[PDB]
Amino acid sequence: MENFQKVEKIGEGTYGVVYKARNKLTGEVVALKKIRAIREISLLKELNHPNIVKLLDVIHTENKLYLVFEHVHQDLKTFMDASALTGIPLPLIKSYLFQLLQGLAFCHSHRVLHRDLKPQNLLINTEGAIKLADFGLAVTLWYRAPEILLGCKYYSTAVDIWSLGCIFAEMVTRRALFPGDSEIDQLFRIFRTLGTPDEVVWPGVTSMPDYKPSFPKWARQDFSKVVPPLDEDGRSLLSQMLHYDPNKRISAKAALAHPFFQDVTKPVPHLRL
Ligand SMILES: O=C(Nc1cc([C@@H]2CCCN2)[nH]n1)Nc1cccc2c1[C@@H]1CCCN1C2=O
Repeated sequence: MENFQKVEKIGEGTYGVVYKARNKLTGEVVALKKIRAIREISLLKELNHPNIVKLLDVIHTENKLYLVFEHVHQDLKTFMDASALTGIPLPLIKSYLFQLLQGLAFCHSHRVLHRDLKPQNLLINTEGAIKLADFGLAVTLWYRAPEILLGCKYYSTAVDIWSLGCIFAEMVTRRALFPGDSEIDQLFRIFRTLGTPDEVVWPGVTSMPDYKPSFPKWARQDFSKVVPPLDEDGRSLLSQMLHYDPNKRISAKAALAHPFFQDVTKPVPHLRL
């Protein structure tokens, strides 16, 4: 719209492109997302929390839709790329995970799923906060829960916990946990690490629409091999976020009281700009 001046492309989102823009009327720098609903989006406008990027305005004009969000200094993927030589320090990984769980517990209690969590849409500021973006709107497959890969259409909030498990693991080891390049390769990288699932660990799995009896049968690896050198409290919380069965996967509210968070603090990151 004519009230905005775009400075540059910030990035592509699930349902559209995002630009950094300045709003002439306010002089504020903003993140402007041009889409490709009205009601489902206006609801999101009222979803405010410290760990959720704020939806400022919705502009439905000339049969077009633009969502105006607060602009956040940097994204987590850029931050992880910049720290891959020394790795993000643990006190910071723990702070970020804890704040992420708070925003997810808040969205989840309002029945709002994220569905596409990834480092690119996790936003961090100079003060140590982190925020969920590209939310409640509803291609990298790396953070996709197995139930989506197996063609389940009525998935739950547990899909977000799984994606968050994957990110947590990546922040610790500085390597993507399951970097698949197609849906079947994605499923197989998961099975190769966590074991091919069966009716014992995941009741109803052989009944998923895309489940095939011909899937190879792989043994599960130990998590101590998967996430060195995460401590035992961290590994145990992680194994609970990565349970195959969505009904057994830990919820965000429950994970907030896990012993891994006993010593959380909110350190300030060292970020370049
Ligand atoms: O506020 C920001 N800040 C930034 C900054 C950056 C960049 C990307 C390269 C360097 N840092 N991405 N996002 N981003 C932002 C704000 C509101 C909504 C969204 C986003 C991101 C961009 C990708 C999809 N996202 C959204 O749906």
